[PDB]
Amino acid sequence: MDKIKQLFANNYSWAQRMQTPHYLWIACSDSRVPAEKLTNLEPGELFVHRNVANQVIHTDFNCLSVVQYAVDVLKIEHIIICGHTNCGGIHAAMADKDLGLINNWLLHIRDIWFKHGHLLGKLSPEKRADMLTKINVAEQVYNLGRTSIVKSAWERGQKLSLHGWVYDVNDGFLVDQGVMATSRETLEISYRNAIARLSILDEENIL
Amino acid sequence: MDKIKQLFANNYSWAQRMQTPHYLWIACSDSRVPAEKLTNLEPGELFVHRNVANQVIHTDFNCLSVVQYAVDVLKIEHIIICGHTNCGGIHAAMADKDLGLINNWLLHIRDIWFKHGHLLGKLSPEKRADMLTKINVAEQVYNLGRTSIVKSAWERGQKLSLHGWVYDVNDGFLVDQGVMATSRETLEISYRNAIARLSILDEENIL
Amino acid sequence: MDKIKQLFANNYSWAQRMQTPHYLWIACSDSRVPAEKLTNLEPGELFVHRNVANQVIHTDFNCLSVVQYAVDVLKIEHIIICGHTNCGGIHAAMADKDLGLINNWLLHIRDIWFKHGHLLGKLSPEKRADMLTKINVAEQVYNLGRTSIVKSAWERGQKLSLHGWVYDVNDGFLVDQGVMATSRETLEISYRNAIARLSILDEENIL
Amino acid sequence: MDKIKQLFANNYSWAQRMQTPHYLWIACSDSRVPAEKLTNLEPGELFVHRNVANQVIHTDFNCLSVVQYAVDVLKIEHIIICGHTNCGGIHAAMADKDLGLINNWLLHIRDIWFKHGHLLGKLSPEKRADMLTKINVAEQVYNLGRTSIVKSAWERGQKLSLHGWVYDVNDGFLVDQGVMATSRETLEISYRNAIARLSILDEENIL
Ligand SMILES: [Zn+2]
Ligand SMILES: [Zn+2]
Ligand SMILES: [Zn+2]
Ligand SMILES: [Zn+2]
Repeated sequence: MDKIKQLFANNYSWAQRMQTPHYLWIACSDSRVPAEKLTNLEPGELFVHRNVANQVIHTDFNCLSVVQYAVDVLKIEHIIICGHTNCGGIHAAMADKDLGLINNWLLHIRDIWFKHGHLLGKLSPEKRADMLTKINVAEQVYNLGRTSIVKSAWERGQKLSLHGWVYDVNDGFLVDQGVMATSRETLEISYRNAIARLSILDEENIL
Repeated sequence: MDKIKQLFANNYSWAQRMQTPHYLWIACSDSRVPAEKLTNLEPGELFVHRNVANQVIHTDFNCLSVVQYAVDVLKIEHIIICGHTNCGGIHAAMADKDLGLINNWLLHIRDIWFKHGHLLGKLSPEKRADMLTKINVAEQVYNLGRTSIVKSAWERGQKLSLHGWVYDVNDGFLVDQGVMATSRETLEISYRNAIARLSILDEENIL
Repeated sequence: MDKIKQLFANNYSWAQRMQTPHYLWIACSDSRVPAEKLTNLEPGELFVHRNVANQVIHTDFNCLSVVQYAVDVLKIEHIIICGHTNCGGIHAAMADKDLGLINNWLLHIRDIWFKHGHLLGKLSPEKRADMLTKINVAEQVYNLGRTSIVKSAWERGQKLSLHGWVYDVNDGFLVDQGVMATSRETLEISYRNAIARLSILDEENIL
Repeated sequence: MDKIKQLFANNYSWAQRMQTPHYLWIACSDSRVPAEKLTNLEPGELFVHRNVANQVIHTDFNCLSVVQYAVDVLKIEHIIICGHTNCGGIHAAMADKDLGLINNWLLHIRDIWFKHGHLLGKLSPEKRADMLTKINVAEQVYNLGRTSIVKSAWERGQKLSLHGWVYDVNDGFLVDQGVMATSRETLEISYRNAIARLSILDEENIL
């Protein structure tokens, strides 16, 4: 297109005007800011997977492959799941529409919604999407830590730390959601802790 | 870690010092330069999937979901598969090692290697990885265009163009690999054309 | 070896001595008793999918493909999920052994176990596996009924009914678990009732 | 409806009237004749996976899980892929109808058809489907044998043998397609020979 031509022009102008990976970054397909811009990391530091609503699905061959490769082959010692506010995937999950094949992918998010349905049901409707985004990140870290790949790494004494962050488009800050695991025991404790802290609602948003 | 602390410091300093998507960008997990930096695109323009060796696997629920969502729901009219030189996933595919679960993901690349085994067998060993990277991009575009999602979009007269590029880390330029499809007929012609053009070897690299 | 020679001898001897399918049968790979034997149906009546612990995982391309083909192309009007007692898959899921790749598959079952943990915990330890087998079937009918494929089949007025049964290996009697949907409303209602019924315990099953 | 009542009546009547598995059986969801009937094996001998057109897709979590569980946990020493003539899945794959989601599943079969297009093209049109059914089985044994699971089972000295058969619905006789591997070398050799043999055509099959 003229859109494709413009892109080739931008690329040429950009390029003209102008190592080991240490992190696996699992982000969302509709997040606007690259991991590299958020973290100000040196190119090559980041190994990056992006899927809709930044999920670690138990049986997703794509994401699991990336994880096994990062951990077993690349020897990466930090995996970060990063969510973000105003997440179109999360809003897509919460809407009552038949969107087609994507809805099947998003049913995992809806399972998370129902798992925390008491919490999300005590909360004013217009605030739920942000809560769900945050809880999602906690649950995906929990899923990551329960994979065979990560359990096995921990069991053979490999150094591996999982992290679960969210960034707000309003200020650019990475906010730690509380689930940080270096072992299965630290995974269970920090997960429980994080859900408990998340379940403390602001009094002005309670139904 | 001190690596995680440094990252939070970089993020804070960065953030302090500091819309509709029109493209689906399918890139590789080990590529260093973000789509946004390569294309100099406005944030929100890009919807991005990253997997190892930038594949569209026939039955990958992750990637297919992203594609169905982009096309059917977001109404994106351009899907770009971008490969890159010095691709660790491609080198991982070509190596003779048991790397574990990831090897299963990379068997699709090896199927592509064998499909073009005459071409790649006429070429000096040390040049094959770059050829395979380029051929990979052509084949993934072909795979994308053969998905039910894309066929159906074309058949109901939706505007949808597929693109297959590679960027070289040495100069930052996006190089078009020749497969550009707006229909099933343009997909077959440009695919054949592109393989034929790729199969013309430099005389100094021929065995 | 001789095992295989024997196999061919058995078959040669068996063979010497001697159509629209209407049901989709989803059953477990462990299951001893074939669907035809259970139902005394004629050859060709059954279209069969077998996986470990008879799952309809939201994002499993294999099973969803079977379901979409069955519903949209074969026009099958009845889908049956069939569990069984003494299910090795269920037993595998409840053990805390590292079994490797399959553990990731069985994590969906453990999610279900946790989901119904209060109920399952108030059962006798030697009855829990069979209770989970039954709960599993109810949950998989629920999952089947929330697929985009089934939902939109119902939405466009296609006649389609979902069933979830279990047979005891000891006696071979099919027992209906109570989740039976001809639409999304009847899925909700009968799933809610099915779980509610399973939650009324018979004293001899009580811890 | 009455269909289902009848089903339960059939079963009640059938039931009233009236263990280590050693084989993994991968077969087609269409297949009319159960594995036990084909082999006259005892209940519990067979661990069974059924999918459309009996595929071992490189990245299918469902089938790979079955295989890993069978090999690593059940310690099964024989894996059998069994195709059949008049295969609806094969026929679906060869038609150029848009069938929806399942077409993506069947694209792997079309890749195989293209791979052997010269051979298949010199056959009579009414023999091609059955020829592709046989080629499919050989290719799926090949795929099975290139899985990380099988390869590393062989690498660590585990006894494991792969088989690929086809039965004609007309007569029920299992016929070995010639790919039979007890190791990666014997996979290569017997796959090369199996295809070579299938390529020697009998004149009555010639166009
Ligand atoms: Zn998002
Ligand atoms: Zn790469
Ligand atoms: Zn079972
Ligand atoms: Zn078949």
